[PDB]
Amino acid sequence: DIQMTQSPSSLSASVGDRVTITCRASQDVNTAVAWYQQKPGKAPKLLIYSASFLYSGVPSRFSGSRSGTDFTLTISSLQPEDFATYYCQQHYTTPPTFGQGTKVEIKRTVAAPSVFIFPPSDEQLKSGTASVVCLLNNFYPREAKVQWKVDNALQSGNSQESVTEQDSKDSTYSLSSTLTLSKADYEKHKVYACEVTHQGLSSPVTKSFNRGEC
Amino acid sequence: TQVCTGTDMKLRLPASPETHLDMLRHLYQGCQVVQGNLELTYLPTNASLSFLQDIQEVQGYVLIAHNQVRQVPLQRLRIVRGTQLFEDNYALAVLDNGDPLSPGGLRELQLRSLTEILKGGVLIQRNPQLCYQDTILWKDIFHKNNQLALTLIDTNRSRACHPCSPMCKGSRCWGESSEDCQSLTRTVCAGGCARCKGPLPTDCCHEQCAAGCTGPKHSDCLACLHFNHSGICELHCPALVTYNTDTFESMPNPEGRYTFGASCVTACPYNYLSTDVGSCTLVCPLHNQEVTATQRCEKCSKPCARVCYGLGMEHLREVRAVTSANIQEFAGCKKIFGSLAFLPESFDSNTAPLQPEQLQVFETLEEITGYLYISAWPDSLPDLSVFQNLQVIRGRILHNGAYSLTLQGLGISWLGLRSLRELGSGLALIHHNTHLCFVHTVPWDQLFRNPHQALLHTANRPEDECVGEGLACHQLCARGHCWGPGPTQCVNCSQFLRGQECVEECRVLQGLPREYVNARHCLPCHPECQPQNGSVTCFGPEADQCVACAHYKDPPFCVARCPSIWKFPDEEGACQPCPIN
Amino acid sequence: EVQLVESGGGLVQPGGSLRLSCAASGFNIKDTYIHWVRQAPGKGLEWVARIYPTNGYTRYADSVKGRFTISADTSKNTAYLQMNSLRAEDTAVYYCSRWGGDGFYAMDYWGQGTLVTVSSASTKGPSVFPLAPSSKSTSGGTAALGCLVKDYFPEPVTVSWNSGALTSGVHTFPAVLQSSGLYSLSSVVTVPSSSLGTQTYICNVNHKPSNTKVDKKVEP
Ligand SMILES: *[C@@H]1O[C@H](CO)[C@@H](O)[C@H](O)[C@H]1NC(C)=O
Ligand SMILES: *[C@@H]1O[C@H](CO)[C@@H](O)[C@H](O)[C@H]1NC(C)=O
Repeated sequence: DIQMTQSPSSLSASVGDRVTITCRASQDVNTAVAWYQQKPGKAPKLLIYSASFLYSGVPSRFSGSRSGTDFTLTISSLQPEDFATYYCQQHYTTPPTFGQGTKVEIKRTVAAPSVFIFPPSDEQLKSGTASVVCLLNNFYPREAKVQWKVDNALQSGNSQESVTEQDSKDSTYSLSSTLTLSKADYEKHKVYACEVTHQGLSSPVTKSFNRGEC
Repeated sequence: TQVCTGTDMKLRLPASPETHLDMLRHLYQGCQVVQGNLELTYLPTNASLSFLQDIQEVQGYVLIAHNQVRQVPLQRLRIVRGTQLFEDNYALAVLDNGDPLSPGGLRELQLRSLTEILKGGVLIQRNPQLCYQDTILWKDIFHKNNQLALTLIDTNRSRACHPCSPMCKGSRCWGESSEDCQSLTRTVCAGGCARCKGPLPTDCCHEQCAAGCTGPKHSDCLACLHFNHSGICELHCPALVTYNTDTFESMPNPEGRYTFGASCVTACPYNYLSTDVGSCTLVCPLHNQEVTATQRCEKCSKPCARVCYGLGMEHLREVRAVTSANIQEFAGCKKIFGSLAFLPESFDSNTAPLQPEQLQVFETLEEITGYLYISAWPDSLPDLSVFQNLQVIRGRILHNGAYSLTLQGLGISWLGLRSLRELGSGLALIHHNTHLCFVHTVPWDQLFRNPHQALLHTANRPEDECVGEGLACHQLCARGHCWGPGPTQCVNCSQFLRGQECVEECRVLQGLPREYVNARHCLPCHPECQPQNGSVTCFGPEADQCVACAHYKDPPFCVARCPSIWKFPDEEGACQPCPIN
Repeated sequence: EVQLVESGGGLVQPGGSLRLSCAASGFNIKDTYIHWVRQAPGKGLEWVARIYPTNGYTRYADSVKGRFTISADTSKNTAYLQMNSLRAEDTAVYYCSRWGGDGFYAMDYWGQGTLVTVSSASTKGPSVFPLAPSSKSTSGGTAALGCLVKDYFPEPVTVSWNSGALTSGVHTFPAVLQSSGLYSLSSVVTVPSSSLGTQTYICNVNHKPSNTKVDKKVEP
């Protein structure tokens, strides 16, 4: 049952780069190998077939080669839209098999986030719960620390982060931090703060509103 | 197995008495409740009817006719319900029980327990040796809502009768013996009482009892008015469903039960259809179709999907036989609801004869819900192979009410019903087929589904004669069981099947077009697998299931040619794409 | 364009059955092999089954054989995966794909996917709350606003803005699972603050499993 070992499992390259993705077949597979590109929440799309043939309307920047049982996808000048998981597949025998995929991440220039604070809406409030939401828009790199300062005190266990996939045009991430309180725990306190530190801001940025002051 | 079905032969002569007695015995031995009609006709002087002893209940009518037996032991018959009636009027008919044109003829009705008739009257005519019949207070036996019941009793005889035993309370008895007195159960009760065991209020039966009782409560009845729910007489069975008290959604009742005859049952008997309404029947109720889950009746979602009818149903209800006027009515039909009968008049009535080739319509037939009756059949045809794909005759309708397969007087040389695996119910009657071998070759045991079933058989080709001509089952047939001669007629193939020929080996290792085996079927390897030497040639049917390509490979497939999409042979034989467009 | 549309996704009880459907549009399924390929959350692509509709010949991955049944209906131009006896291992996005072409055994077309989620929990539709733009969500000439889509099971949710007219500067966040067992996401967008109260802004949230469709105006 032919196995396809794909490496590396993930890589970082920058725009302009020449990226290489390998995949070894456990046994002879001739030329019966295909390459797919999957983008966040999309179907995979075919890039290369029969090892080395550019599929219709794929940018010529994509190339495939074979060297025995090792098969190589080459992106020759990495572009932002090339952010994706890539998969070799063999169809030499049935069943056809997929490699594990290799995630291509794009290394760009540092990007300070825009920070925004959102109080609970009045509608949620009257249902017993409150989500305070804190957004960091369009930053690179991905790693940031988000702490909340409820009337000036730290928080733990009551906060969750969510971070988008790298943007296909400008390669940044956006992050959302949600502080979840009961109506009653929330009404207790006046000042609501969201503090972010990120490798792109000179001084850590606090974003913060007053409860009920509109 | 207190329960059997009766017959529906009325006054028709059995095609063979020998078998008539055997059927009667098989049908009734051990039986206590007859669903349908208890018909005892054309029974000889010498007949042992002890198999009848246990009958307590008759759902339809009782008919004792054209018999030479001096007695029929129905001493235990308690109630006849009259669900169906003889000549539309009669629950009990006793007719022409005397010799052909010592001596023969029924002498005494002997119905000492017969204590309830729910519907219909009594017809006793032309019984020359019969005494006592005019002594019975029918008034008593007939139900309260059955007094208007017709009673037509003839006392012309041929022997002088003595009066009833002095021991019998009024003039009233079933026979001569002090043991034969009519016990009265209706005219003899306290206040407004339907039934009793004696003159007192305490002797009064529960209102749910039907024939008398042995005590005051619904557990003491001699029979049920309506339904027997686990030994307790009840107006109705528990509903299959309870309703949500607020919403009115159906909730399964764990106590729920289906009504089968006058009984409450947890599950319909094997060959009956379950109803949405909690009943067990043999034809679905209005705008209701059958499905297989076992066989249920449900409500048709879209309007009831049209179906193919056999004899006994719809426009063919009163139609005798399959004829040149109706045979094409079966073109394309997988399943016939009702029956099929071929009688002389089917072939050689001014009506154009069925030519043997018309018969081919039946090639698609897989199920008959009714019966199959063949009493004439084209000389030129050696078997029933037009029914080769008939898988199941269910017998929810029975020829004469008794037989679901009948073959008599035919000319056929074997059966060839090589797909038939079930006789849902009913008996099989194969008689008087001069040339027919391969009857005691079929494992009838396997087609039957209840112990009341059997194969009744006489005057077919004598078995030693079949073997004397060398007409056995083929070698390749498991357990010597087959429907006719040769490797296509096996019941179960003992080795492998290629098409419909039972064969010794599939061409897995040897032989012109190689093959693989799926569940004992030989199927062809794809023509592009290289036949192998000393190893298997493929793992299944597709061109990517070869061990090796006969020619080239466009992976994962072996192919005759490289496609010319323009591709060319590798050096290893695998198609690469042409680099030029 | 050739097109393959999956349907039938949604919550299944463990042990339960489900029938996925793949309607092909723009080619005849009789002319090729149809596969189902599945992707557990955050894991690779796994080939499940293939069928060849001309003759109904099937092949299956070992991880499904005996449970899942592939089939075709040539008249409807539709392929099926009858998925029996499901378990949590089987929670995945199921795509349908073809080997478009007779000497082309690479998968050139794929459907969008349907999420099957195998779980004993039950459906809960979301509440949708506005993330109101204001001074504390404005930097430069720009306002951020959005929708919180709270308390839903199972995945997926779909948010759009102004019925699809507004896509630039949109970020719909990957759902977070809450210790309630329920999911929660937020969709957000950046707009010229000049536009506020001139242009109306509506998130369109859709939670197919719940038959929840919310259009929510977000405004200062
Ligand atoms: C009874 O009547 C029949 C027919 O009406 C007559 O032929 C017959 O001989 C009579 N039987 C007796 C009592 O002899
Ligand atoms: C009801 O049926 C049971 C067996 O199922 C039996 O004990 C009983 O005799 C029947 N009752 C009557 C009144 O026939």
